[PDB]
Amino acid sequence: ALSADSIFNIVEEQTFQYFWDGAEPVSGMARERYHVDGNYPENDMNVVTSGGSGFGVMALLVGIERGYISREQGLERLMKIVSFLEKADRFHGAWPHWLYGETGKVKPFGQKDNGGDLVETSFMIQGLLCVRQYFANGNEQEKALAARIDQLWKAVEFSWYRNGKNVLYWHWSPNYKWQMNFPVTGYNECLIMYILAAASPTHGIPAEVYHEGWAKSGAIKDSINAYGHTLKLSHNFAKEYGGPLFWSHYSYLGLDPHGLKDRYADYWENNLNHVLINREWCIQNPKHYKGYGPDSWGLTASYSVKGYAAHAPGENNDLGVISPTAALSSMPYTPEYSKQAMVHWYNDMRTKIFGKYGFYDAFSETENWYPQQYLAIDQGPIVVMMENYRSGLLWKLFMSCPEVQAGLKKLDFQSPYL
Ligand SMILES: OC[C@H]1O[C@@H](O[C@H]2[C@H](O[C@@H]3[C@@H](O)[C@H](O)[C@@H](CO)O[C@H]3O)O[C@H](CO)[C@@H](O)[C@@H]2O)[C@H](O)[C@@H](O)[C@@H]1O
Ligand SMILES: OC[C@H]1O[C@@H](O)[C@H](O)[C@@H](O)[C@@H]1O
Ligand SMILES: [K+]
Repeated sequence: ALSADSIFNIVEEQTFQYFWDGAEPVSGMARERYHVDGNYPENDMNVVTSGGSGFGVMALLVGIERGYISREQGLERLMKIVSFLEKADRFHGAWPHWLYGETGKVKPFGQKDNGGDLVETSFMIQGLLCVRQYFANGNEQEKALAARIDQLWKAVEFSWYRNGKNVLYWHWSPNYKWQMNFPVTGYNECLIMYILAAASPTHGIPAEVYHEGWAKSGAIKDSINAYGHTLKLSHNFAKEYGGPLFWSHYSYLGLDPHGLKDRYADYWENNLNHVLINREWCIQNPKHYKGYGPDSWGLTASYSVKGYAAHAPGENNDLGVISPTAALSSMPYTPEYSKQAMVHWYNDMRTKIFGKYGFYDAFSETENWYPQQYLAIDQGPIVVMMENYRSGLLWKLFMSCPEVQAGLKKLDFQSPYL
């Protein structure tokens, strides 16, 4: 029976290994998935994911900082990644969701999603900007990396994805054009795309794209009340309890939500309340699933008993599946509650739910379902948020970008970093 502190470092280190020992070997990029038993129904073990690899380059910086790898080891790996990303398919400067690791060519995420994915590109840029800042004051080779990252950053054509409108579209294809037809309106996980779009010095957006598009001219404001907690953001399709918990993770890995506010919300309090509602649902456990309680909580999108599902509170959304990234990546918001789950899982369940790349993606005690499987997009925010809770690493780096601060000012945000 180990201490939280011992467990914390074991979990952080092993989770980081998804992105190191687990990386696709040619590219260095994060695999979409890793299945311990070697069985890949889609034969896609070496398909890498642009968004999750953004998480992973952050994780590499955690690795250098915690001594998991040397500074030099980290640098050479990031160099390899950036080389790959310089030759990979880009679609008005945005990477696709999926790439073949060995070649850097697109794998369509469904037939018509065969071009750019601006949302996944934004998670890659959040992470690559942290790397730019980390190296900006090092040696000749570190600065040339920082510059090549700056170049990739500046070539993302955020404005292209407006398609002439006051909003950003998620996708664009060479041949299918705008047929995916997903204009990105809030609230969902995608805030960082609009912030980066405003920040871009070469291909930015005017403020109306954010206010009329993301914010729906104010219709993003809501009042979702559960367990005595209020969300003031209109969580898309989740007006009872808020969405899957990762919405309070992905856009907040670099962007620091502490003290972040604008006319639509106080992001700290809304992110926190999102977590506390999620946890409370698991404590009340209305569907009477096995294992739900204060030592085992957190619903988010992940592998599921019948495949993959966007788990969340509500009788229609909670499938008896707990996914560790929900509670663990919530460490900066709810450290003691996130540690409570982490400790129970490690001390009492590790032989079922803990593996070489940290805790597995999802489990159901109701169904005795304990797949030895992992997803980049679930492991990455665990490593990153655990380190943010510890030291602020990625927040410090990201928030230091002059362009991030300008973009936040342009969109009428408040934050101490400004
Ligand atoms: O396939 C498009 C895009 O979907 C992203 O999911 C969004 C989800 O989008 C769903 C869409 O996928 C679904 O087919 C239709 C009808 O069922 O409705 C939309 O809501 O919406 C939520 C709420 O805004 C987002 O959190 C979620 O991420 C995938 O993430 C993305 O990878 C994919 O390209
Ligand atoms: O990217 C995360 C997951 O999204 C799901 O919709 C897809 O079916 C999976 O291939 C993928 O692992
Ligand atoms: K197979």
